[PDB]
Amino acid sequence: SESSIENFLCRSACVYMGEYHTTNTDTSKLFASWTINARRMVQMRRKLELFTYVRFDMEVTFVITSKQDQGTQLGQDMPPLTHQIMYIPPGGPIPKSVTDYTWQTSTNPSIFWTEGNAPPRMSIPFISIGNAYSNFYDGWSHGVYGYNTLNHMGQIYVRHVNGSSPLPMTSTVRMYFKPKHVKVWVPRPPRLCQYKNASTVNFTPTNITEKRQSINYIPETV
Amino acid sequence: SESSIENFLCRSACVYMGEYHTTNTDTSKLFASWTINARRMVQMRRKLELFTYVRFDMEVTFVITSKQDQGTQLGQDMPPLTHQIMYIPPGGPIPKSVTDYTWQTSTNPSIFWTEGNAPPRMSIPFISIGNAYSNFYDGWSHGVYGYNTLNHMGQIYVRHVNGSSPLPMTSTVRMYFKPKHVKVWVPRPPRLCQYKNASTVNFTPTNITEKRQSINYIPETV
Amino acid sequence: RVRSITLGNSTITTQESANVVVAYGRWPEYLKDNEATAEDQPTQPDVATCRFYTLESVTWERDSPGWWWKFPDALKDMGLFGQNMYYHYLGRAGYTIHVQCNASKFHQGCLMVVCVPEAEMGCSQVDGTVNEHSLSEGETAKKFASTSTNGTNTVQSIVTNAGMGVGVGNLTIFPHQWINLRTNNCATIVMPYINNVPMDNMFRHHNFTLMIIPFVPLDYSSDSSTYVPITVTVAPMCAEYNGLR
Amino acid sequence: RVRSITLGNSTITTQESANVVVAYGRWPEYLKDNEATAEDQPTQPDVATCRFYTLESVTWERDSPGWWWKFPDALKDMGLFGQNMYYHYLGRAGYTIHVQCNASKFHQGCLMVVCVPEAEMGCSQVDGTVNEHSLSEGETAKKFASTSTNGTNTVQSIVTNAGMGVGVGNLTIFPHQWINLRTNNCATIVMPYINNVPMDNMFRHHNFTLMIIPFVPLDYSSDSSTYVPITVTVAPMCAEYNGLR
Amino acid sequence: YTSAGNVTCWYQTGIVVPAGTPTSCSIMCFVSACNDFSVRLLKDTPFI
Amino acid sequence: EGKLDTMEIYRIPVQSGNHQSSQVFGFQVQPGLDNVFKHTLLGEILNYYAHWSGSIKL
Repeated sequence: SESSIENFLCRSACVYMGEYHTTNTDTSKLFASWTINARRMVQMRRKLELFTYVRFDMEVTFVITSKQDQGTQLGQDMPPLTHQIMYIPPGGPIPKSVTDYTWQTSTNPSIFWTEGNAPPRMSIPFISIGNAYSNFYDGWSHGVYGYNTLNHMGQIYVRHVNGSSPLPMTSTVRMYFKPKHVKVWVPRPPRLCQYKNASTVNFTPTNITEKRQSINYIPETV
Repeated sequence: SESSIENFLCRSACVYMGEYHTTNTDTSKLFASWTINARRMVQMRRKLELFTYVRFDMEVTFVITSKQDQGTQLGQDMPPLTHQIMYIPPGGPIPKSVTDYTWQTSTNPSIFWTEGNAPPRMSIPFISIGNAYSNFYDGWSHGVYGYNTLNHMGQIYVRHVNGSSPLPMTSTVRMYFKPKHVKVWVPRPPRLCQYKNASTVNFTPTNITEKRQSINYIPETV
Repeated sequence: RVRSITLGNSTITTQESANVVVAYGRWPEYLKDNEATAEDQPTQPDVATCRFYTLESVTWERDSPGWWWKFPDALKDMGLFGQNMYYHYLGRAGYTIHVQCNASKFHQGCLMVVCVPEAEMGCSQVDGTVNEHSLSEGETAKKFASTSTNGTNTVQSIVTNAGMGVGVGNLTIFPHQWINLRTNNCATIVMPYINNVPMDNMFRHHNFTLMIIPFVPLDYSSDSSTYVPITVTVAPMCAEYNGLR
Repeated sequence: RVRSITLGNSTITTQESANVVVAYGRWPEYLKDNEATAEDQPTQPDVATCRFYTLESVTWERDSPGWWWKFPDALKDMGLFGQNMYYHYLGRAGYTIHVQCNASKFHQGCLMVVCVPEAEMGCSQVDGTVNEHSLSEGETAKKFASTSTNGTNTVQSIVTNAGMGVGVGNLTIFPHQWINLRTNNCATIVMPYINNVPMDNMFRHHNFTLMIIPFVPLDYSSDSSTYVPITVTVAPMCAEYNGLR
Repeated sequence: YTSAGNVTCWYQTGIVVPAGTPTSCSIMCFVSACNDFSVRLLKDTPFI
Repeated sequence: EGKLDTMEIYRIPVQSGNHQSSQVFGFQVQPGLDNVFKHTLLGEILNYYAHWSGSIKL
């Protein structure tokens, strides 16, 4: 009952933590971004690799905390801060500044949230023109080995929702991810070697198991 | 199913962001105002121009954030701030100061809200003595070309609700707008040129499409 | 107690006491009619795709780490089934694989024969990428190694990790068969079409991989033959392509 | 009053007012089952043999004697139907041939379009023999001449004797169609398989010959186009080969 | 470098006219969708 | 080139004389992405969605 597929896979986890400012002199530090896949979380990756094909919905919750920068200026009286969390489907426009037009496109779903309230949450369906996702692909992208374009799942972007000339602030977002209504096909053996990077199956050769003293050795009984 | 009219148009968007103070020496910076139309949001404008006549209800949500001005005075202990959000129907009195009598007229619907709570929200019906709104008008106002008075939808005004001699504060409001229960008539071709201003259809001539190498050219197959 | 089987203009002979593994319980079949009714009409050859194709034999000696083949494109030069790979943009098929040995009662050894879907392989250099030639050579087998390999763009083919980063004793999770020279010398595996889409292009994707791996090495004594031959025979089943009209 | 016809992944457009000649009253069909029951089992492709193949157009000018093609081997490079010619030892098929013109109401001329079985041709030298290249060039047409030819190993191709030693006004004995620029511009001929054995090898025998011959030459005046294009489209019907298993 | 089908047009015969008609001419193409067309994942357009 | 702003962009030229094996035109069928199909009524719709499929009529 605890070994069913749902109870084994449907569990929440922190998969990305990022920081972003209201004012900066880099302009890439003004927003945070994440590409959705399940290959940079080493514990979820291994449980997912026991199968060849998967199908699930996604649920994402966001925990967001702010701070005034230790730069100099005190005595402030500020209202609570507002944030915008945008999801981009596969085949959507990507922003490059925080002032871009794509933060207003009608087909990118978006959430507006102010601090002090309950943590925000959105639910994404199975988004693929194929019939399942694949954890393993023995092919070419059209050319990269092992990468097929049916596994695109979208992106998430987060910014502040101030007006003009805002006050300096630093925020941190943590994303909690959970698959739901899961189905799996074609079981596989468990990964025996350590993972080396996030896109390949590359590995250094590993021992089959650890040694004992002799082929007869059994430890003394208590 | 995702190409139905409701799923294509009924989506929320930020259409106005404004700033206002509690004390100032301009007296127009003491309140914020917006006239409701759908011609200064370039992404919603284009999706709306695929039709000649539209009918919808409006839903408006407000995200409001405050700050103490960096002027000088620290050590304050302040209760949370209260705000007033007033809607004026077509044919209503317009305020010109924040102390005006029109902020108290019984027929201008109004919302009172204090920070820390959930974001406020009001719902406006289809308000027109005509039977639909029009995105295009080939006529005269009675004289402005292209402007007919049946498209008036009202206005929104926001101020602080303090007493006498308040402390200095700066607030920002963001308005999120969403049409509901939508119906459209007479489809049109999509806008090919860039928009130039918010009241006309003026444009500079544009190419029909981009070039290729020759009328036979097809790219080499992978 | 010998059966003689004819497919087309091919004939082979097997023993009626054979044992057959149907991969996941599923026999091959046509995608029925109406996944994509209107402008996706398929066709089927059924001419000289249903016929036995026999590769070259491999030679099992005292130190043989193992062999592997990729499917398809182990059949890209095999008569009509290979012609159809060039004429058509999409296809699909199941297969029947026979593996046989020729040995005496004075030999000994043990083989695993396994069919692995999506057998994505690792590079010999951890920050490298695999080459197209090092993954397959068509109807010629690639070889596993008994120690860890080097060189650029090569599959890391140490046989204990099977090129996939797992323990090779755990490949029994896939459709597999054992050949113990003491008790049998043959193995039949029937594989259906397994993908996450109904059809696909047959040149830049390897549906599955056939592997043959000795777990107990070949042993003989005084004047027996010093090698044992292994033979692989493949019959495509229910092949189907996009219509051309 | 236009029909659109799709065979496989091909589509062409004709007029519904077409006229169709079925060669001797006989539609094409499979040799039914049991001429050679036991060890003569056939197979049929029915994949991308039933599809429209379109050759290059020819150019009809003021002095054009005519054109001819040999069947098969006008299709030995045409996709799958040509692959099957190399993989199989015996075959058979019928055909549908469409011939079309593109002309205006200010042009004039008249064409005969005829399909001739066993069109054995004579040499330009009476005590000579014909070459294999001078009989056909595949999907490129051979040309008739307006006077008598010379040179070794060449077909004697004076157009009044049609290379066969008969009077060209008498070729109406064969399945034929007239194209008079005044009244129509198209012709369809459906040919069945005609031989004195049920199957045959498709490389050293020409079943039939398609000929196109102007009887009234093309004429135009001041600034009309100086040529008229002719287009030929072929669809094989009920093709069938020896089984390979 | 597309992986898409293509369409081409060829001169089978050439154009033939009487005396007193224009020499050159034109063809026009129209495109449309058939009833079985489907779309998914509303996004933002890249043109404004 | 030279005619992206005229009505001539819509006209496939058929020339006079005898050219009875030459190409007239050719294109890949890629609505949404390819320049010749991109700004039509079908192309403009498809560019609002990230996945689409069906049949096309020419």
